[PDB]
Amino acid sequence: GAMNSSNYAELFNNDIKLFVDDTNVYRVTVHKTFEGNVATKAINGCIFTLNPKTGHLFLKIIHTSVWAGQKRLSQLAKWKTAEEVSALVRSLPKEEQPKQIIVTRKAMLDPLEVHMLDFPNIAIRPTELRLPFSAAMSIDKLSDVVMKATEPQMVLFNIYDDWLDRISSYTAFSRLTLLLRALKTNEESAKMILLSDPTITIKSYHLWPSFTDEQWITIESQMRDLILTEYGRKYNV
Amino acid sequence: MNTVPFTSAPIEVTIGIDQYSFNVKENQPFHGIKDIPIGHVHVIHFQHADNSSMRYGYWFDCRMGNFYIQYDPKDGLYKMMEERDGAKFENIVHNFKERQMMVSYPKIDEDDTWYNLTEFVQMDKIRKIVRKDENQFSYVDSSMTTVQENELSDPAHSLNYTVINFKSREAIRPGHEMEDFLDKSYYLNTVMLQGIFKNSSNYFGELQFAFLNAMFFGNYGSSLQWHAMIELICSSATVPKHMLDKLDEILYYQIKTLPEQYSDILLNERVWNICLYSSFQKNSLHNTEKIMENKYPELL
Ligand SMILES: Cn1cc(Br)c(=O)[nH]c1=O
Repeated sequence: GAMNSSNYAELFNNDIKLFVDDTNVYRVTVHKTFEGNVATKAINGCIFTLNPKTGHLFLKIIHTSVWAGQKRLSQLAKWKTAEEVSALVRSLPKEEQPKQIIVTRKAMLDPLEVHMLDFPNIAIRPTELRLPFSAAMSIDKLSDVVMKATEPQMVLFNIYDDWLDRISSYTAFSRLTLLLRALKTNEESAKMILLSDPTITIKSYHLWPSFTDEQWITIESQMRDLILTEYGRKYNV
Repeated sequence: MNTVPFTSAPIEVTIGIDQYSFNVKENQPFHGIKDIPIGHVHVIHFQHADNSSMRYGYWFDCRMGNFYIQYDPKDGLYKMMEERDGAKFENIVHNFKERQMMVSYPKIDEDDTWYNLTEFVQMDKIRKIVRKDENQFSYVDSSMTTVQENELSDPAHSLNYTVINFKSREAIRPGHEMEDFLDKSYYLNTVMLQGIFKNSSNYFGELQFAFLNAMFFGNYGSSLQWHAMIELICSSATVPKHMLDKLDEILYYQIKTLPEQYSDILLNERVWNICLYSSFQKNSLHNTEKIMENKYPELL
């Protein structure tokens, strides 16, 4: 059924699974019109589809052209997400197709289920975790490829960079969610933390800085302090 | 006006005949029901005084034969069975009518309730939902499961209703996923009406029969089937104008006739609020919506 803290280690067993997050698929800026009314202008979006075991990210860029002439965009976006995930599964060889797909928002369940009727043996599951994948557009290189796209485009990343050479998937996911949780609660500080020491660079083929094990512990600690703080600043405690 | 003669009433039982019912005491001198209006299907049903578990009963049309009820003390129920010798169904009945040991199907002449509940119900279609072909009549009880329920165990004792499933390939055209799931007109009109049921009368007939099985036997899978068939129409943006009007009438008499105390189990909150307030047809069920609001505003 649903995914939560109890069955948390299932993510890192050897059944292929993908998380799908749709929070950045349909993105708008809201503005005033000359007549003083309010209008939206859409900006490019993305589907965040992640294998938590391998780190492979399947970043489907949603170009604003997909919305032209369409009504009820927030609802269409869930169905467009489902179509794109279904197309992605169909393009994978059978031994790469997921056995489960976990949607981060329950509203995706029916759209994906209907788009995946051809795959009765793929379980579509919700989760009770409050996962921070919406902050993915706070990773500069991801935001960059999304804003620059001029057509629909699928871009593949390893969101773990090379971490799996030194740590387990479980620990890799934990770091990732800690970084994203920090970026989500206070983007400015989270980013100040990640780039303070200009001698730690981001490799051209990576998303995050090249920290040593010891430098990651410090970083990780700094992110937890930020997250606790912002929880204080926000509740006064 | 036709007759269903009972051999005898050896056990205390509440007998129903369509929407009527009456108590028969253990070994009361009861020998059947007379004045049954020809031209309709009928249902005769039973709830034992000793075991309110298992309401059961028989769908029949009097024109299809002479039928009578005799208690079987081995199997422990009142069985319907056909009398082929017609000079027996007359002689036996006349003797029991002469001795006035038969209750009178008590139709009020202003009353069209049964006709309105059974308008599209036809025995030939009942006998394909209830598979047992050596009998001109059809047995149903509280516990019988539906073909679709068994998918999600004995097939011979199943209600073979038409399987409806909104998240199925039958219901969803490749490439119209969103269109067809939010507007089921395709599924209703092409797949079900034109394809499976052939016309709206067969559709309405199954709908009506499922409701009556839900109401008279508390058959849970029938109630699912009745709500599913309602929900498919309500969730279709495009429905023939005549189906909508007739649907509003069908539902009105079903809701009118329902026991006011059985609403909690037989009425599915989600389907009704959707049909009446959210669906495409929110504005098309005036009579049904008025009786629902004035009789069960709690549900909504
Ligand atoms: C015992 N019995 C009773 C009826 Br009524 C009938 O018609 N046939 C029969 O054999």
